[PDB]
Amino acid sequence: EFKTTPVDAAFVEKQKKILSLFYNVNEISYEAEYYKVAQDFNIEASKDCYTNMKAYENFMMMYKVGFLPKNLEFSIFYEKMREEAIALFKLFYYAKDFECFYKTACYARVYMNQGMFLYAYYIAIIQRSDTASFVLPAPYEAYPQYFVNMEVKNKMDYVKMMDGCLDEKICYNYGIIKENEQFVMYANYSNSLTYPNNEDRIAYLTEDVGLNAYYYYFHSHLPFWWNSGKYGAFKERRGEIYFFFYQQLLARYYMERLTNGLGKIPEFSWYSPLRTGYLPPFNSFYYPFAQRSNDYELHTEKNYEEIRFLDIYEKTFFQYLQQGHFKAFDKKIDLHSSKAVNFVGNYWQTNADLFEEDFLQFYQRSYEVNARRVLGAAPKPFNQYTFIPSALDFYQTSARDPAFYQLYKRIVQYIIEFKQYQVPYTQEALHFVGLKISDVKVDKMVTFFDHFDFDAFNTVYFSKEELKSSPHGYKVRQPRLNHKPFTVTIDIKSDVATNAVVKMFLGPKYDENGFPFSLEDNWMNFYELDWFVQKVNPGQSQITRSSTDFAFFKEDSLPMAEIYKLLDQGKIPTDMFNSSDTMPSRLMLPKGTYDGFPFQLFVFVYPYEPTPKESEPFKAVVPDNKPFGYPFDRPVLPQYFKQPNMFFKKVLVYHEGELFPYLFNIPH
Amino acid sequence: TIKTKNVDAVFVEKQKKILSFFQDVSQLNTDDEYYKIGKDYDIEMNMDNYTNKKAVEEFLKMYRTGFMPKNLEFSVFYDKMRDEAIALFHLFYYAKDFETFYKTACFARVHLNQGQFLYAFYIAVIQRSDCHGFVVPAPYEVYPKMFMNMEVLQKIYVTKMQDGLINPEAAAKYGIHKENDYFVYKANYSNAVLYNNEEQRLTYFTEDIGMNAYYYYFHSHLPFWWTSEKYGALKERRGEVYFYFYQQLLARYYFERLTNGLGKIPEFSWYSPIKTGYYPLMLTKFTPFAQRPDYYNLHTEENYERVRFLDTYEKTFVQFLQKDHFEAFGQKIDFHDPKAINFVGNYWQDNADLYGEEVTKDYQRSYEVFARRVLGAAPMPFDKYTFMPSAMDFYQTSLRDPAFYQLYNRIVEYIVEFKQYLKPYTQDKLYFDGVKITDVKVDKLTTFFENFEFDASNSVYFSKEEIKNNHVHDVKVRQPRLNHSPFNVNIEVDSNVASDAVVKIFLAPKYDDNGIPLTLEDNWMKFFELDWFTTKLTAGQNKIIRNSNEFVIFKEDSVPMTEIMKMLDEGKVPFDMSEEFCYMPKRLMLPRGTEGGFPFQLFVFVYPFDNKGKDLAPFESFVLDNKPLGFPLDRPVVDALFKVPNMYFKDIFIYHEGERFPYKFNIPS
Ligand SMILES: *[C@@H]1O[C@H](CO)[C@@H](O[C@@H]2O[C@H](CO)[C@@H](O[C@@H]3O[C@H](CO[C@H]4O[C@H](CO)[C@@H](O)[C@H](O)[C@@H]4O)[C@@H](O)[C@H](O[C@@H]4O[C@H](CO)[C@@H](O)[C@H](O[C@@H]5O[C@H](CO)[C@@H](O)[C@H](O)[C@@H]5O)[C@@H]4O)[C@@H]3O)[C@H](O)[C@H]2NC(C)=O)[C@H](O)[C@H]1NC(C)=O
Ligand SMILES: *[C@@H]1O[C@H](CO)[C@@H](O[C@@H]2O[C@H](CO)[C@@H](O[C@@H]3O[C@H](CO)[C@@H](O)[C@H](O[C@H]4O[C@H](CO)[C@@H](O)[C@H](O)[C@@H]4O[C@@H]4O[C@H](CO)[C@@H](O)[C@H](O)[C@@H]4O)[C@@H]3O)[C@H](O)[C@H]2NC(C)=O)[C@H](O)[C@H]1NC(C)=O
Repeated sequence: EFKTTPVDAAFVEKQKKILSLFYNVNEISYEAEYYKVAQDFNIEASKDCYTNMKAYENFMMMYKVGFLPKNLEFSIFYEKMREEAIALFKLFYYAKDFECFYKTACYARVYMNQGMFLYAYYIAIIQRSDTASFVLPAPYEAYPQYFVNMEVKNKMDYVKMMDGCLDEKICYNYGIIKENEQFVMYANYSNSLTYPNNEDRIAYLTEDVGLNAYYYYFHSHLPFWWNSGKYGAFKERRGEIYFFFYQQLLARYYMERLTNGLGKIPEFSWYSPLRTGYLPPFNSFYYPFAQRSNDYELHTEKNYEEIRFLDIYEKTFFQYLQQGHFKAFDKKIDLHSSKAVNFVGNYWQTNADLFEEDFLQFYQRSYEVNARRVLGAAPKPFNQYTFIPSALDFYQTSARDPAFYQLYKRIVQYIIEFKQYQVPYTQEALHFVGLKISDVKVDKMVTFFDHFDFDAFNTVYFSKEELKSSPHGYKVRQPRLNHKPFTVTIDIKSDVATNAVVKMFLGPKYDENGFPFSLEDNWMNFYELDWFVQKVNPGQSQITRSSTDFAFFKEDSLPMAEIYKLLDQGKIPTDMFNSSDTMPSRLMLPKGTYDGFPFQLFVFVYPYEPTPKESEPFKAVVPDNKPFGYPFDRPVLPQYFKQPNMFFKKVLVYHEGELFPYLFNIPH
Repeated sequence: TIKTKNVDAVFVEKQKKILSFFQDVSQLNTDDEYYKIGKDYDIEMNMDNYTNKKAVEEFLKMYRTGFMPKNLEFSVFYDKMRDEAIALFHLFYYAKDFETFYKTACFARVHLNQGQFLYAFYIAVIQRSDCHGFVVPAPYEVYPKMFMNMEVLQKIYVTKMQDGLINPEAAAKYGIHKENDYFVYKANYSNAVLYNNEEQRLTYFTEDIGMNAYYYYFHSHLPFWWTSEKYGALKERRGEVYFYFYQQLLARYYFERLTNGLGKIPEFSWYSPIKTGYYPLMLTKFTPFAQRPDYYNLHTEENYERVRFLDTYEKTFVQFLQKDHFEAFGQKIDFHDPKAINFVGNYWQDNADLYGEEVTKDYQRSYEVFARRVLGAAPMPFDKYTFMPSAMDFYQTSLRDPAFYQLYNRIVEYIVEFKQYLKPYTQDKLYFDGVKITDVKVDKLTTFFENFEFDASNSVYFSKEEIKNNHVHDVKVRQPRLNHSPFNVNIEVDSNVASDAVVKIFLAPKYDDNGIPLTLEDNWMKFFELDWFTTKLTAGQNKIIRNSNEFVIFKEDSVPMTEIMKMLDEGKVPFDMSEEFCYMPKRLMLPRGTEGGFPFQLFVFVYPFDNKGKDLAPFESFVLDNKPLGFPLDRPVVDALFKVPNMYFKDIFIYHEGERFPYKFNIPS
C-alpha cells in the first residue's frame, strides 16, 4: 500500500528507543525504561558526553537556576523560553554518540516542560547526522491538543472519566464508537462560531492536520534561530528557500480560495482595523486561546510600540530598494546579484544567517515574531513563563488563522517588489535548442473527501496502573480532502539524445472575474508539482508520469501503532523517512466542482547540467543549480514564454461524492 | 413566435398616434401633424374639454410661472419637478376623451421638457381607462441613454458624425456592423471593463435592460405620489403590494448572488461608511452621473441633516414595534391584525394613501427619496432644475446600484420585524381535506446566454433632411442576455373528493453558504413565486402538467416599435405588451446556473379555490384570492406546524450551457 524500506536490526533498537519518548508525553511512567535511565543519569558528572564544553556548561548555568516548569505552554516566540529550548537543543546535538543523546533525552523527558522537550527533541532528531534517517511520529500524534478541536477533546475526556461508554447507542449518536476495543470519535471541521465569516468555506484546508503538520516540519528542518552551516553550499541560498516556501503555500491557498468562490488574499495596515476574525477552539492549562473579533483595531494602546517597530522594519526595506546599492550587517550588496536574494529572505525572517552568527541572540528582534503578537490579539504575558496562547504562537496551529496568510502574503509582496530589480530571462536562456513538446494529455483529476484516523491518546490522562502498559486507543476520525491518482503524458520530439529536466506547475486559468490571467500577473500563483531527470531519445518519444511519483508530495503518515508493527517486519515507511517535510499527497489538488474547475498545467523541459552530490535540509532542494521555482522565480516577459519546449494545458479539476465534509459525520 | 391579438382600424389609428410620441423624442419634426396641433393649441380656450376645472387652472398658473426648460434632466425625486410632472399628469388624465388627450400631448411634446413629457405621457397611457389595451414600447427603446454605457453611446455618436464607417473592417474590430440599413453595435456589461468589487460578478443581472425596464413599469403602474383610489380593492392592500414587490425582487436577486458565490445582502449604518462603491458608466447630455467610492462615509457634513431625518423615520417605526397598538396618521393601528400590513408598507413608501390624499405634498418628506439622495453620493443640487444625477434618481437605473438592494433589503427587514406579530398559520388553515401530492417531476432547468437587439435610435440626433424622409430608426444595440430553455412540471395528486383547487409554484435556495439546508423558520422570505393557477380535481389520481412558458407571473420580450408598425398594418398587437406590460421577463426567470448544476428547491402548494369572495382585477390580474400575496409564505412559519400532505418540496438543480461569460459573445473573429 505505502512505500516501504527494508531496515536492519540495529536500526530497529534505536528507532524503538526514539519512538518510546513519545508515549503519554503528558505524564511520567515510573517503571518505563526512560525513567530509570533518567534517575541514573548524573548530568553533573558527564561533561565527557559532549562534543562542546561551552554548550554543556551553558546548560548547567541555566539548569541550576531552573527552567520553564512542567505543564505550561511552550512557544519558541518568547525569549526566555527560546533560550532554554536552544540550550537543550545544543546538548542534544553535541551529544557524542546515540547513547549519550538517548540518556539526555530521557533526562529532559522527565525533568522538563514537555512542549519544550518535544520541540528540541524533534529538531535534534532531524539535525543530528546519526539520526538523519530515523522516523518521527506525526506532530498530530505528538501534540494532539493542537490539532483536535475542543468539542472532540471534551468528548474524549468524558469517556476517560466514565471509563468507557454508558451505552453504545447514546455514544453512537454523539459520534463515539468502539472499534477493536479502541474509541473512535468523529470530528467535524469548525462552524461559523470559530470562523465568523467566509473564511469558514475553507476550514477543511486550513484546519487540515496534514497542512498544519507540514508547516511544523518545515520549521523543524531549519529553524530561524539556527545558522545553516550544517548544510554548506546551501547557506548561500537560504533566503531563497524562504521566499519559495511561502510563495508556494500562498499559491496553494489562493487556489483553494478560488474553487470556493473567495477571491484575493486581503491586504491590511497596522493603523487600521483588520477585517477577518478568528476564534480558536483551543485552550492551555490556564487560558483559552486568544480570540480576534471581526474588525479588530490593530492600532490600540497595547500595540503602539510593536507597530512602530513593524512599520519601520518594512520601510527600511523600501529604503534599500530606493537606494539600489544597499548594505546591512557588514557588506555592501548589489540588487542585481543573488547574494541579494539571499539577503532578502534572511531579512524578512531575521534568521541567524542575517547576522552571520550561529544562534540567534537574545536582543535581536524579529519582524515575524512581532507581527504574530500583534495579529494574535492576546493580552500581554503575565510573566516570562506565562503567556496567553493564540494560533500564531505555534507552528502546529498557525495555518488555521486567516491572518497568517495575510501576514505572509504581505511579506511575499514586498519580496516581489525586489524581484522587479532582477533581470528577466531572455529567449536564449529558456530555449532548449533542438527539442519541442508536441502535446500534453492528463487523466481525470478528481478530488473527494474520505475518512482519516489518528491516535489522540497523548491528550488523555491515564492511571498509574494503565501507564505500565503504554495505553493508546483514542482515535479521532476526520473527513479529509483527497484525490485519485492521475498520469501526465508528455510528447517530445528532439534532434539529439540528451538528459533533460522536466518540471510541472499548477496555476489558475481565470481570475475571480472570469478573465484569463497573463503570465506577467500570474507567475507567482503557480506551484510546483514535480521535478525529474529524463533521458530523451532522438526523434519522437513519450514520457508518462504518475501523481504518486511527484517529487514534492508525500503519503500520509502512519500512526505509531503501525510503525511498531512494520518495525517488527524490519520495514519502515519510505515517505516518513525520506521526506517528512513535504506536502501531503491528498492536498495536492484544490477541491474541484462536479462541474470541473478550470486550472492550467505548465510543463517545462530544459537541459540537465550535471550538478554533484549534497545532503540539504528540504526535498525542495533539487540536484540543480537553477533558482527554486525556475523559470517562475522572477517577473516574466510573456513573449519569451512561447518556447517550443514549454506547454500550457487547460485541465479541469472535478469533485466526487459529497461536497461538504460534515455529510460524513452524520449518525444515522 | 410572438403572442398576437387582433384589432380594428380605429385602434390602429389611436395606437399609431400614441406611438408617434416615442419617435425621435428629443427633436421636433416641424412638418409632422403633431407639430401643427402642438404649436397653436390653446389650453385656456379648451377648459370645457377637461373633467377638472381646477386642474386646468392649477396647470395654467404653473405654466405661466414657467416649467422646467428643455434638455435638462428630469427626475421625479425633486420637489419642483415632481409638481410640474403631476400638474401635467392631471391635464392628461382629465382630458374629456381621446381627441382632447391627443391634442394635449402634442402641445406638451412641443413645449415641455422631454423627460418630463415622457414620464407623464407614459403614466397617462397606463392610467387613462380609455387607453387600457393600448401598447407602449419598451422603456429601453424610449430612454436608450439610460440602458447603456458610455462606450456604446460614443461609438454610436462617432458613427453618426461620420455619417457611416470610414473603414468597415476597423469598425468590425469595435463591434460595429452594418446589416441592411441598420448599424448594429455589440455591447458588453460594465464588468468587461470595470471590476472594482465583487458585485461586478452580477452585472448581467443588474445591468439587464429587461430588469431595469421592469422597475420603471412597476413605478408607472402606481406612482408613490398618487392615491390608488382608481383601483378600488387594491387600496386596502397597497402596502402589501409594496412589500411583496420588493420581497420578490430581493429573493430573485439574492439567488443571483448564491450562484455567483456572494451570499447575503450586506447591512449598513447611516453612521458608518458603506463598503461597496458604484462607478456609473452612463452619460447625461449635460453631465456625468455621481460616483460613490468604496468606503463612502454616509455621515459627512452635507448629510448631517438628511441622516437625522432617516434615523427618526426609522426610530419612529421601532417605536411602533415596541408599542404594538397605537394611533398614527389619524388611524388606530394594531400589529396583531395582519391587515396592518397596509399601513406598514404605506409608511415606508410615504405614499399618498398614508395620508389618505390624492397627491403627496412637498412637506411630506419621503424616507426613500432621502435614502436615495444620501446613498447617491451626489453633491447638493445647484438649483431647483439642476442636479447631479445618480443611478438612483431614476427608476430606469436604480437596479444598477448595489446600494439599491441594500436600501430595500433594509426596509423589507423592518417589515419582517413587524411580521413577527402575526400568528403563524396552523395545520387547519393549510390542510386540504383528502388531497395529497405524491410526486413532482421537473424537466432539466438550463440557462444560457443569447444575443438580443434593441432600437437605440432615440440616443442620436438627426438632420433636418433625415427627419423629413423619416430615416430615423437605424441604430440597434446587440447585447447578450440571460435566458433559459422551456421546462415542464408534473404534479401528481391524489384526492378522494373532486373539487376546484389553486396550484402554486415557488422557487427557493436549498443551502446557505455553509451548505446547511434552509430551515423554513429562517428562510421563508427567500422564496420566489414562479406560478399561480387553478384546476379541477377528480376522485382518484391526477397528473397536472404546466409549462414554464404558461407561467402567469412572467412575460415575453417586448418587440421593437418598428415591428409594432409592421404588425399594426395587419391589424395586430403583441399580447404581452398590452396586458402583461409590468411582469418580469421570462428569460430572467431562473438565476444563471452552474455547469455542474446549482442546488435549488421547488415548492408546490395546492389548496381549495373555494369561491372568489374577493379577487384582484384592478391593477394586477394577480390574487384572484382572499389570500395574502405570497400565501402561504407571507408570514413566519413553523416547520413542525407547516408541512401537510398537500405540500411538496422537491430538490432541483439549475444548469448552464454554452459560454459562462457574456463578454465571450462580443469578441470579434
Ligand atoms: C495561586 O497563585 C499563586 C501566585 O501566583 C501561586 O504561587 C506561586 O507558586 C509557585 C509554585 O507553584 C511559586 O514558585 C515556587 O517558589 C519557590 C520559592 O520562590 C522564591 O525563592 C527562590 C529561591 O529561593 C527565588 O529565586 C524566587 O524568585 C522566589 O522569590 C521555589 O523554590 C519553587 O521551586 C522551583 O520551581 C521550579 C520547578 O518548576 C524549578 O525551577 C526550581 O528548581 C528545582 O527545585 C529542586 C528543589 O525542589 C532542585 O533540587 C532542582 O535542582 C530543581 O531544578 C524549584 O523547584 C517555585 O518557583 C511562586 O513563587 C508562587 N508565587 C508567589 C507570588 O508567591 C499559587 O501556587 C497558586 N495556587 C494555585 C492553587 O494555583
Ligand atoms: C467585450 O469584452 C471583451 C473582453 O474585454 C472584449 O474581448 C477582447 O477583444 C479583443 C479584440 O478587440 C481581443 O484582442 C485581440 O486578441 C487577438 C487574439 O490574440 C489578437 O489577434 C488581436 O491583436 C490585434 O490587434 C492589436 C491591437 O489592437 C495589435 O497589436 C495586433 O497586431 C493584432 O493585429 C493583428 O495581428 C498582426 C500583427 O502581426 C497584424 O499584422 C494583423 O493585420 C492583425 O490585425 C487583439 O489583441 C481580446 O483578446 C479580447 N479579450 C479577451 C479576454 O478575449 C470584446 O472586444 C468586447 N466587445 C465589445 C463589442 O466591446
